[PDB]
Amino acid sequence: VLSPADKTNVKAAWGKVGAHAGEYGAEALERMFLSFPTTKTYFPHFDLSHGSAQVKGHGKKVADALTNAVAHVDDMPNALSALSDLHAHKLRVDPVNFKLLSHCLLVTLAAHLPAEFTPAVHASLDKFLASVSTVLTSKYR
Amino acid sequence: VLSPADKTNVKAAWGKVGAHAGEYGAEALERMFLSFPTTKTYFPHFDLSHGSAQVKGHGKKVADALTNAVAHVDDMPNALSALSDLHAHKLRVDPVNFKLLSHCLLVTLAAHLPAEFTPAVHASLDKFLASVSTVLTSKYR
Amino acid sequence: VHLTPEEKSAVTALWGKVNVDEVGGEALGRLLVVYPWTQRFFESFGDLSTPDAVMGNPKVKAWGKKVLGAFSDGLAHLDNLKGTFATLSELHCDKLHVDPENFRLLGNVLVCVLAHHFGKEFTPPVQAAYQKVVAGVANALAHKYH
Amino acid sequence: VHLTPEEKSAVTALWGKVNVDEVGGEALGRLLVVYPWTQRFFESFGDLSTPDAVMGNPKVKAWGKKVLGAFSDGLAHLDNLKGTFATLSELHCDKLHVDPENFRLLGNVLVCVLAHHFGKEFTPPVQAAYQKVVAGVANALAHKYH
Ligand code: HEM
Ligand code: HEM
Ligand code: HEM
Ligand code: HEM
Repeated sequence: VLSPADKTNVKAAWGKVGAHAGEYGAEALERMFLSFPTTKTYFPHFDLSHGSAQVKGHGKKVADALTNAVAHVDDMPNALSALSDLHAHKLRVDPVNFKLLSHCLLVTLAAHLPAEFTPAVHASLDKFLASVSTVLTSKYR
Repeated sequence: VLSPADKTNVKAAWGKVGAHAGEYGAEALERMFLSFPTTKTYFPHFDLSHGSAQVKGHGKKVADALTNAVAHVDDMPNALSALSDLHAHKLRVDPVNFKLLSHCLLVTLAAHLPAEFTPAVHASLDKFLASVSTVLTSKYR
Repeated sequence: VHLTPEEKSAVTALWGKVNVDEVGGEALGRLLVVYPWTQRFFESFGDLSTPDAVMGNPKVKAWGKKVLGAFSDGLAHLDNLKGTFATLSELHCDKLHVDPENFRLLGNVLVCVLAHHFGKEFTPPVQAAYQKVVAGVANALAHKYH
Repeated sequence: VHLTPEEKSAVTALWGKVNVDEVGGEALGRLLVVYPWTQRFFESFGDLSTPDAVMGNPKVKAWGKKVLGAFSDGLAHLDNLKGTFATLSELHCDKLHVDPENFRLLGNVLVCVLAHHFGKEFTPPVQAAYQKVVAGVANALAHKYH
């Protein structure tokens, strides 16, 4: 359960990303692929090397889904429902992996937004990514 | 997300427990304490040995919370809200531990209800206990 | 992993009664049904569209029998699970990239299957000894990750 | 855990720049703030009622410094983390009964702290080397469970 303070904190930190949204999304994916190599096997049709146009493009998509969740934070199950079906039904993404990407997203934010990544905001962002993950893993059948 | 079939399956399996509800709840706790000894430290005021009146009494409480969740399966966040506050705010139960008790509850049901514990119903029960756990771990702050 | 003599006794006594042609397939099938993302690794195994299809799938039964075979080998070498599971670790970690959490999940599904089949004979202390064993095997199978 | 020479180089170079009086406390404090059930083990540590209270708590800083001290020792003995962490394993597992998932969580919080402090210098390959290290330490600290 996200508190009012959490929602404010996430919106604010995300606010500072600006044009960099897709870039940071791509960076998070790259961090995940390098640190947790098991996650690479979901993308056999991507070249995952640094500077990859495919990873850059996908980063923007991931960022967009996260901003969708921020913008509709009180109705996330509905907002992410299609994405939830995709990751469970079609892609069969192991639920452990959401924790890995969530961590790499936090690391990317900490590396780019030092003033914003306070302990309180760190907690808020972690709860938010856990909520997003909970929704994205809610449709296994 | 529990499907209509999951709800039917859980209600049906739980239906067969009958007078044994509290007994099976106590058995699940005993299985958890023996198999996963880290969980014992939450109950320093309980004697946890076999036949313990305190574990028997607590088993009935756990069973009652589960039947509350079955009976209000479409409104579980609300039904378990008080219990959620207790386990997070007061008791500080580590979220990993809900998976341990959920597993021991499945094992107890399988050991007592062989006709009901089909693979489909096993999946339904697992989703249900995961949903209960999600609610009980939703209030960390 | 350290089983006491009473726990080794509990484990080996029950295991002697296990049907090795059936129990492994029952565990693997249930893994695929209960935790459906695991079906990702079994694309070539054919029809997995319903629980009945999974449980009746002859490939699920065959590979389930291989899994149980590896547990049986683990039971015979509790003091060297790491060497026992070395090539299977290379397979599941280095080749297949299965997340090791799933080894824990299959272990627990096997536990539920043993409870289902043995009922009251699968007592809480017997379960506790089996949890030590399935944790030992999961940890060994994950060695290539560690 | 196997760091390549380039990863050992990445790790030791960054570590030389770490403030050992501050970073451990920052990680431990953040653990207590971000994952509040962990406060269960620090009852005697005083005021933990707000994030500022936690981060400013002199006991949190002191024990954080001890944690970082153990990481520093781990870095010096990457090929024997198990022996390095043996007594700490007895402490955290056998005495305190901390679930080992929390060792993974503190490792990752430490990673976030290093990213926060070093910014762009904490590159994705540098992070990857540090993940190998914090997984190694978590696994060693959990040995008494295995
Ligand atoms: C915060 C968590 C995540 C978010 C917000 C997210 C978001 C997205 C989005 C927006 C898409 C494109 C969907 C479309 O085209 O309709 C996508 C596709 C995909 N995602 Fe994720 N994802 C997340 C976690 C993960 C994880 C953990 C994995 C696996 C490790 C994963 C694997 C994939 C794969 C394989 C695709 C298909 C890409 C392709 O084949 O072109 N996702 N995701
Ligand atoms: C399906 C999951 C669970 C359910 C339904 C459940 C249910 C309950 C209920 C109904 C109570 C009594 C509440 C009251 O008196 O108002 C309770 C108390 C308690 N629970 Fe749980 N619980 C669950 C999981 C856990 C886990 C995993 C742990 C720790 C390993 C835990 C530890 C405790 C403790 C320490 C108490 C206080 C007992 C006392 O001090 O008298 N619970 N729980
Ligand atoms: C206790 C855990 C496990 C044990 C003991 C085990 C054991 C085995 C054994 C004995 C084989 C046959 C190897 C051979 O042909 O020489 C095998 C194959 C295989 N296993 Fe597992 N397994 C376990 C868990 C898993 C899990 C959780 C997954 C995926 C979710 C998985 C995926 C596979 C696949 C895809 C193969 C076929 C490999 C191939 O022939 O290319 N295993 N396993
Ligand atoms: C990488 C993970 C960890 C490391 C390296 C670590 C290291 C240490 C060290 C060096 C000490 C001081 C021991 C002494 O006085 O000789 C300590 C004490 C302690 N640690 Fe940790 N720790 C870790 C994780 C955790 C976690 C996650 C918790 C709980 C959530 C925890 C709870 C405690 C407690 C309660 C003490 C005080 C013990 C006592 O004096 O009675 N530790 N730890």
